[PDB]
Amino acid sequence: HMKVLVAEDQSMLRDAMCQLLTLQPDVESVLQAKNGQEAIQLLEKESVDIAILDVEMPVKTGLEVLEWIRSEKLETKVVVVTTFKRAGYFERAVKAGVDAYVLKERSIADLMQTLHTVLEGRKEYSPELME
Amino acid sequence: HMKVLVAEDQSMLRDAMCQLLTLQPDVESVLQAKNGQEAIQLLEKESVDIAILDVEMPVKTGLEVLEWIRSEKLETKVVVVTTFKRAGYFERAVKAGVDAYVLKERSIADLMQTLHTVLEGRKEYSPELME
Ligand code: BEF
Ligand code: BEF
Ligand SMILES: [Mg+2]
Ligand SMILES: [Mg+2]
Repeated sequence: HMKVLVAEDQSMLRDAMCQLLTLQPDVESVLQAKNGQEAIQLLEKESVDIAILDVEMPVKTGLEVLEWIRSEKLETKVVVVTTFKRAGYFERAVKAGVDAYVLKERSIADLMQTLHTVLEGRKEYSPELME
Repeated sequence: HMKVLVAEDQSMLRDAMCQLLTLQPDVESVLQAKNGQEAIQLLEKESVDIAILDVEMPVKTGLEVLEWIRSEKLETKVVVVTTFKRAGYFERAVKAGVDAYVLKERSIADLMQTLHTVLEGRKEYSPELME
């Protein structure tokens, strides 16, 4: 039933993530975006329950996408996934009411749990970044 | 089922919280402490699945009890419940790996849901304090 959008600029990771998401029993479909611009374009057109957003992407970052979602009052759940432990990225995401913030140090099983958590109206913040 | 400890120095609130908790079908027992020192004495004697801790109490604050629990590595989830939005309190709790941090502006139903969240191995922080 889950309609998922994955915005990630590294083709190999995006592809791998999306393939594994598609094999999940509760996942209906997975939209792909290579940057923040394609991400917003898809959110302007398609039904999306949850967006998994990389931070550092060309054209528009995942944080910009999150802010757009908030400014437009979309109810999309947003999970930021990033390699970066930069405090400013986290602070900016929290100010923008992100639902979850996950480092790419986490596993795919970890990510899956996170998705379930936010679908249930809960939040999850990288322990490393709460710090 | 769940063995709960409530440390809260306001008698009426502590009494009321504990009665409602005891009425929960999945609650086995509720221990009461009126200050931080009593809470530690009880934790040195009985097993507790979740400790619900007020911050400002006599002798030792709930933040000190939380740090004590963590230093003893007890298998005890800790939910801090407080009137106060002080950033220092919240920062101290997070550094000690608090499981949930809940303002007394929340409802008993909110608190109940929080108890299940931490037992499910997840965390919950007051939106106000995340800022
Ligand atoms: F490039 Be992402 F932020 F990992
Ligand atoms: F006194 Be408690 F911290 F509400
Ligand atoms: Mg990137
Ligand atoms: Mg008090």
